[PDB]
Amino acid sequence: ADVAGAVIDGAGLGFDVLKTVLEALGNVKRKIAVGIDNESGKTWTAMNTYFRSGTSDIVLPHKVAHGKALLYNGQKNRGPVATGVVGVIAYSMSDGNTLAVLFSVPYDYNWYSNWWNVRVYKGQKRADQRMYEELYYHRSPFRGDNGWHSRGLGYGLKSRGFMNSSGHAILEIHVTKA
Repeated sequence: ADVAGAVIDGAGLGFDVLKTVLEALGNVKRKIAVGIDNESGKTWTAMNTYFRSGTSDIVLPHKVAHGKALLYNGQKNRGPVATGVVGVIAYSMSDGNTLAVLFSVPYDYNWYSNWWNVRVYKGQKRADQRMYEELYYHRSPFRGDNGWHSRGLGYGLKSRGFMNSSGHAILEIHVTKA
């Protein structure tokens, strides 16, 4: 499938798959399509998504092996309420560690910006408010600046990712052998 909760070939992850993933969400003021290429050489297994704000109806794809990409999405809570969609995704890796990805898509764009983060934690750590705090404040994430950002993760891995500035967000990340 080309759709949300699917695992695909890494080579197949591009803006076009994500664009459609995002439009399938219908018309909502805040939404994000995420995709993550696994080139780490480690096999990833899903733990969870902590939503600080927002929800998703997607089952976080369970098994992403080397060379496969996962597709995900989230939207803001239904109703007039003004909140974005802000979260952290946590996969366990075959090396005994945790890949954690942060995404923040805000409501009030006067005050806030789009942000994303990629970090490797030691051991198996499920995502919680605690981890969101670290990824968003203390770890100096990347602004969705409409630009590509690469940073080393440790553990022989590095991350390459892109995020737009809009409230309909596309986040494309590539984890690769360093």
